[PDB]
Amino acid sequence: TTIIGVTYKDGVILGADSRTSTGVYVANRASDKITQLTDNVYVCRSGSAADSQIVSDYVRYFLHQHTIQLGQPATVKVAANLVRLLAYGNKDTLQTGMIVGGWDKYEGGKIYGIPLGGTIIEQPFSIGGSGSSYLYGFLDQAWKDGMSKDEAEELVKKAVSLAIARDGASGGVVRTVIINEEGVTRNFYPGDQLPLWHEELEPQNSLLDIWG
Amino acid sequence: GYDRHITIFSPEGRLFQVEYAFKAVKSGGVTSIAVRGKDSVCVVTQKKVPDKLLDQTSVSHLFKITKFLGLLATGMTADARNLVQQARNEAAEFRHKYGYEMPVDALARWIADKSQVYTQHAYMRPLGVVAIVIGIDEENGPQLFKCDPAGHFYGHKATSAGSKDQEAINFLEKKMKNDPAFSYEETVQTAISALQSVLQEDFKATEIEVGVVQVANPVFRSLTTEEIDEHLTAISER
Amino acid sequence: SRRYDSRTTIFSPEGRLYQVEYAMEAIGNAGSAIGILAKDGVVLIGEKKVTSKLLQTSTSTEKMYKIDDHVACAVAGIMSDANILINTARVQAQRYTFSYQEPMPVEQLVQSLCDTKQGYTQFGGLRPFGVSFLFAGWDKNYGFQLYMSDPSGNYGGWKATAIGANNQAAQSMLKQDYKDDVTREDAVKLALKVLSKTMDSTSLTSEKLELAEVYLLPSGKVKYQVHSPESLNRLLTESGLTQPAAETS
Amino acid sequence: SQYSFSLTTFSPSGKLVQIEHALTAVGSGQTSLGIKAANGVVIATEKKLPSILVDEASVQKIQLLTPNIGVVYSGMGPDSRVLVRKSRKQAEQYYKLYKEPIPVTQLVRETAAVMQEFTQSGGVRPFGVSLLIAGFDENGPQLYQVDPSGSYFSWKASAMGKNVSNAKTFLEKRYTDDMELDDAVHTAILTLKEGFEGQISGKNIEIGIIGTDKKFRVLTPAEIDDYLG
Amino acid sequence: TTIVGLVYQDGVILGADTRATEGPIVADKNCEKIHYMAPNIYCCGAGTAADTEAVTDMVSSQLKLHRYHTGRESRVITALTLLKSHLFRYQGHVSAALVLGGVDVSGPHLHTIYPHGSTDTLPFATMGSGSLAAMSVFESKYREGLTRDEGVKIVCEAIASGIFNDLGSGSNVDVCVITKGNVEYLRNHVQPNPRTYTSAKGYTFSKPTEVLSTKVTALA
Amino acid sequence: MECVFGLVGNGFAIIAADTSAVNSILVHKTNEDKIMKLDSHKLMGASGEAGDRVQFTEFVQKNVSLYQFRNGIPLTTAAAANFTRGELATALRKNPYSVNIILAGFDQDTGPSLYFIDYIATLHKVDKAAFGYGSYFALAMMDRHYRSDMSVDEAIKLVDECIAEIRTRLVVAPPNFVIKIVDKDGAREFAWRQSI
Amino acid sequence: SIFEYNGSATVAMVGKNCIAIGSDRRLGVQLQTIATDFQRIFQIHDRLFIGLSGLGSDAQTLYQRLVFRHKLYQLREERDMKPETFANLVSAILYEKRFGPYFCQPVIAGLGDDNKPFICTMDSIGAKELAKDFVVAGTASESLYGACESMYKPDMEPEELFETVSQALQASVDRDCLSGWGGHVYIVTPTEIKEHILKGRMD
Amino acid sequence: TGYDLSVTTFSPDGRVFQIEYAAKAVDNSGTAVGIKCKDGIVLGVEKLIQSKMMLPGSNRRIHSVHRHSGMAVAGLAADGRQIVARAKSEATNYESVYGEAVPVKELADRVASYVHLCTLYWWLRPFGCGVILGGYDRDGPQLYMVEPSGISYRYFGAAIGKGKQAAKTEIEKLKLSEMTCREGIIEVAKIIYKVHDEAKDKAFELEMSWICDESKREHQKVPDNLLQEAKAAATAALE
Repeated sequence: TTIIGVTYKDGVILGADSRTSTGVYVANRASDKITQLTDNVYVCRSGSAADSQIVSDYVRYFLHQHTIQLGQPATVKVAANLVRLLAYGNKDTLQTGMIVGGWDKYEGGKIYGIPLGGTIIEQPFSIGGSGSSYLYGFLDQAWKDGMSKDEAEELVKKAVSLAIARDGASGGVVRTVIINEEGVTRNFYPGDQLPLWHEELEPQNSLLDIWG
Repeated sequence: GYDRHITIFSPEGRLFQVEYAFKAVKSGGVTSIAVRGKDSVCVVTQKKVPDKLLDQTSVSHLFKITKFLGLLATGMTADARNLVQQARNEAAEFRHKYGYEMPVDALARWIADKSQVYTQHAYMRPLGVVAIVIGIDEENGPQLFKCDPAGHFYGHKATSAGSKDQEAINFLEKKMKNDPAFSYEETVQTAISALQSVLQEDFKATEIEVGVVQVANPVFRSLTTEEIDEHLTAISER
Repeated sequence: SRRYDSRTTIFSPEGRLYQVEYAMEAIGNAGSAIGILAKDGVVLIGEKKVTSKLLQTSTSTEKMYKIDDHVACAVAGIMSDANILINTARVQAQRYTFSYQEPMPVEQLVQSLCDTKQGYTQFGGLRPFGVSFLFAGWDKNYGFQLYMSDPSGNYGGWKATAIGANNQAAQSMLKQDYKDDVTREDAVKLALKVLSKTMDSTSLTSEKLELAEVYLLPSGKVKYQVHSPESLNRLLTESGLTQPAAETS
Repeated sequence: SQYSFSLTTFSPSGKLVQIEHALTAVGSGQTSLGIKAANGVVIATEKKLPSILVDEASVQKIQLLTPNIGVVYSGMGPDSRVLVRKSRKQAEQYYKLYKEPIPVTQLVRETAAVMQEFTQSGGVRPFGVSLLIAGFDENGPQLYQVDPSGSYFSWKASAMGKNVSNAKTFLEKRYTDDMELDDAVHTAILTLKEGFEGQISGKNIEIGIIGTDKKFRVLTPAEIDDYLG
Repeated sequence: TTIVGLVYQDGVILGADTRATEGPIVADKNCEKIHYMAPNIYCCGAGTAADTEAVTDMVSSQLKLHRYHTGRESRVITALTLLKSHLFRYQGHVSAALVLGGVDVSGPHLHTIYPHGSTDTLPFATMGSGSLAAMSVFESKYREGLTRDEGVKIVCEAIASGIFNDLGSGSNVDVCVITKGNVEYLRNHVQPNPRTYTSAKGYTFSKPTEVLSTKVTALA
Repeated sequence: MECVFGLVGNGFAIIAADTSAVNSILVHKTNEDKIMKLDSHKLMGASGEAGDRVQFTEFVQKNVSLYQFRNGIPLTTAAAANFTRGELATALRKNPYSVNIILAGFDQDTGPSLYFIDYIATLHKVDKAAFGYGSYFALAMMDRHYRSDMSVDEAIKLVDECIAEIRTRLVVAPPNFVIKIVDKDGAREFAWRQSI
Repeated sequence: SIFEYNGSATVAMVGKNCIAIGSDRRLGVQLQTIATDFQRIFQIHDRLFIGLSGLGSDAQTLYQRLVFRHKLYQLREERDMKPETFANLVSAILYEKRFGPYFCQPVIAGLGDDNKPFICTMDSIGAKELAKDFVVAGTASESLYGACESMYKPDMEPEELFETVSQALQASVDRDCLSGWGGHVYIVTPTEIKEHILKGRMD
Repeated sequence: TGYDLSVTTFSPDGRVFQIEYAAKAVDNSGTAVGIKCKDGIVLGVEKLIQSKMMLPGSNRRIHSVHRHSGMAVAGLAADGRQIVARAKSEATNYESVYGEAVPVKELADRVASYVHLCTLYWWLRPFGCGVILGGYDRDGPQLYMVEPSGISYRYFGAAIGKGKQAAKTEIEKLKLSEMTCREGIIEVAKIIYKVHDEAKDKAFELEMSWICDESKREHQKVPDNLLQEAKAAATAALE
């Protein structure tokens, strides 16, 4: 698994990898690891599938209640703190690591990384899932604060594809979710659209097209 | 005996406390009406501030139970807020537990069932609030419903609540004898007009509040005072 | 909230509980039923109070219920509460047969039910059950037994007793006519006679009656059985013929 | 929360007064009736609404609890909903435990016990409703009645609500065994017409019928009008 | 076991074999592995049987009660969410795992539910021991917009692959076709491996089978 | 560790048991009588953890006595055995007692009976029973010489033989056994088998 | 394990309009043979029998508890419970203890409806195995499966059914050391119930 | 006539008399004024000295609820403390769960819901106190007032107790949109002094708390110097 969140001038561009595995078998190739909490806040689910899914459901429920009570678009900070309410409340049972991103008139686009165990860390970007480790070195020399929706999109695609190419637990299509003042924009990048990194070849239908 | 004081059957079979709750609704001076159209549902009531001090935006009887459900509460304001909190808790719980938006008829039925409880348990005074629920059912089209302190939810094509029940009903069914199919603008203007014909006075589009739904825009919405004023002008010139 | 409390469980200045006495009155207003403890069995007969002609009557019983393979009861009073009490009584009998693996002796079943009733009679502030039971059954301990339960939660064994409407007249005729060694047929005849003589209407109608008898089959098996309407017709005709067969002189 | 003081005590005459008030309260409810043909059952009630503006289609008085069973109420509407909900719950518990439909008699007994509960428990009033539960099952057609006292009976035909006595006598004189289901439907419609002030129409009354071995179905106005035509 | 789910152009097709085993011995040659939940929802159960029938039956009853309460036809998301809420709170101890399918106001639906409450939404799903044998066929032959006959062909091929290639599942193939209105269920659509021997002359029980006592009852 | 065994004659049901109470290696006592009297017409030999044996046996005797006085008619042997089994089986999954029980009794209308009740709460109406390491020798010898119509002389001879073998062949051979008989007259002590 | 603490062998097999249910006859601590006349088959009503293989104590408890529920059903409904319904009841009351299970492997067999046989055995937590040719449970599971698979026929008169179930049970129990010491076979027909006790190897 | 004896009993007029008796208890208490200035909120309370030996500062009636808001209670003070405690509880609980300071509007809504709930129960005495919240949110200053019946609305000025009518009339004669909280101090002091009537009641001590921008949006007492000069000005304003 891989989940990355990038903050650009206007908002967030949360990301994912799409591969729920049960051992060495790939039970699902197009899992959706980014879920909605409100129209402006999304969480990158990672870790245990059941635990992350239900924490997403419960946060969405509490956050519906909250946004009706206030009659007002719920903020990112509150979404992250609600995710922590359950991540920390259930340290024993929930083996989940998540990244929460969104947009507000109050504070703009913010990313809150709730790692395993239940801390909240506002960050310029976050990395999670088992595929994170292949990225620390790359991101540290890549992150430039204040990017556009474009450069941030390319960087998220590069990060998730580099993690995909090298990690057993991460693969499939790259999914990204651009959250902004105008609203969420969900994308889908199969392997064919992603670049080709060290010692990888261009996909070809059949060897009969080259011979050997 | 005690039956005048608590919700137990009177010697002739009436529950007097529920009746007194109805009287409490008709108290308070306010009256409200709703008109279900072909394409929309409009719900309208009158609000009035006696003081310069009281902020006018803090007083209103339209409540957004859900982005796609509304509710107009007639009765005691505190009870109206209690019932509103209960319904908001139910709507969110229904969507959570069952995975889809709660339909209007379900909200009305749940409110009515909750109200029935006060009517059977002796030491729980029935809520003195008649609540009108509007929403556009995803499959049944526009909906309108009315729940009373007794607990008799029934679905109404058009209805009234408050101190002027009968006058509003008579005007509405006079204007609706033909079983019409009201356009949006026609629906909302019929509601406003039936309020006018009950108050016997004009109103500056400020002492009135309107809430509407539309199939083209299911969100329960409260009209801008300028839209209310445009509807007033349209009523004037015909 | 205090002022709304009737204080059901409380002693009157006379030293007696009012609600239970009102319960006995409610029994007195209910349909009559009597029991005959015969040598070879026990017979319960009951009066169906509601006798509109549109009633179906295809249901086997309205006042007598089976509580176990060896015990049955005839109910008088508020049948609504009697349903609950019979449900409990069946449950208690099965609880004994589970714990000990054998039929629950009748006297114990009666006593457990009466202990249920006395609870409402003594604490909690709920109205007592307005019911009264006649129990018929058989044990290895004592053989055929007949018991009567007051809504006070009190009970006693009776060779022949009656409950419900017009109780005391039937009681008196049972005093005058019941004898030891009354067999199956004699018990049935005596019950029919005493009831009809206690009924407002002679030449009774099978649709307005119920007769049940807990006897012992030749092979030591307690067989409870409630007579079908045609069997009631046969007995009614035989009794309406035998009554003049004695009154002729 | 003591609320443990029976508000339905025994009057000095032995009568349970509050239950009697409940029986009157149903006595002032809209009429309903039911007949059992030799090969099916029929229940109907009057559904006259205070105004045309009330959408009659948004609520039904005849409701089916299990595909075999349906009920009609007279008296307070809100209480009938409580009882229908609880009876449906019990039917589904029975089906969970035994994978069979609950027999009509058992459902009636359980609903009656629910009725009785409120006539002994403290802090509550008995239900101002009486039910006609029509069902057809493995041992023939059945029509059961339930009243706020919690007692239940099996009727060949019955009625309750406004205009009980006239409908009752009408049924008693006009009922007969071997009546077919359609004859019963016509008879029920006629009985409603007897006391029904105004003129009957498919949008004024409600009818439900169980055929032979089939499911309880509530007639739609499009076809009730055909029956009454 | 081998259970399968495919969403074709009009609706969702479910499939399953009919072998049930208890260790290395087949207890039941013809098991009913596709279950009814609602007029438009069926589910193939894999994992611990007792748990699968218990949970599917409980959800079926809840869904029927909700159908009465709201009147309108139940939808699949409701079944999915009820199954999630039940399975999770038992933390996977109840080891029921299902493929769930139906057709609703929103159109065909197909989900896989795992004992911990993790769910997926998929165009093709497989579970049970032969899940790999089936997913071979799906990853080779699935495509969008299969017609009902092609879709049923593919599901039958997948189940046959999961019969012949995996020992846990065998016997006969069953299928449930869930279109908009009608659910065409097949009790034993494909019986691909008949009994190979006749046994010729039946064998005789030489030992007369001595018996000591015989109580006999004249049942009515 | 305890040894217990039973035997049903023509009109009597004998129960014998070792009378040694121990801790680890010390016979704190050799007069520990373990066969209880539930009634005038019942015996209940028990084997198992001494504390559990005593507590469970006393509990069952309490319930038997409560039934007797309340109704006026004593529990029949089969009902006493079934009640014991029910209580033991219910405790099995909640706070198990580690007692094995052999219940004998006489009822005028049924005759002598001997019930097998295991600490797992399996109940069976056995002709002959035995618990503990002496069970093997007791059962084999009874099978070898048992008949269905034994005079109390023959039954006691058989029990003496079983005791002698149990002493001779076990390593934990207890020296002292008590023999109790139930007949029409009532549960009783027959004889004490002093060895030391 | 705990299932073979006592050891049992129970079989059920379907004839034309008759049903036959068989069983072993011995109680044992593990290998001690306390009693050669144990009962694993219980009649609940004419045309319905339950065999309860597995732990003996769990078996007795479930039998007594089932009698409680069945009698109370007869008093409340006035009909003897139909086989499939009884199997569902047993499944429910076994699954209630999903996490505390009874160690029984019940076999349920009985005629009903229009004189139509019914057989099913269940997991220890109620997973039913509604079958139509035959059902087998106990420690001799595999041996019974082989014996019945090799000895069954589709539609069998009562006498053929008796002989076949008897031979299957005996030949399958002779290959098991925790079971034997006789046999106890019922042939249930819509007009007659024959309860046979068989001569077995007492070793 | 028997109907005025419980909170779960509508009188045939469809009104609950117990709530009105509670509200009367407030009407008998003492004035409490709140004002929504351009740059904050000023709360002021006429506090009556029961005996001259009380210590100036005794039984303070203006309480904080959380960092950015505070209350003034009129009516039965013992109930005012319970409501203040509940407001504190709600503020901190929301802060905990959502990680954000409670919107004063939400705080007032929760407090009002609590007050209303304390009437639905047959076994509770309805609170006999009315309160005023004046938090200074991220949505700006905003003054609320909760009535012993559970109703509440957002005001620009408020008053409760003996001096209801005079206080309201005087407030209306003020251009709240133009006065800074420094001007609000003077205005509220002057109003409280006008509305007091020495000819009827004993002396009193003005107690005022500003939730303004000088107070860094944090509810605090008015500084002693400004309060005393406002007292002197208000005294001078009586002639």
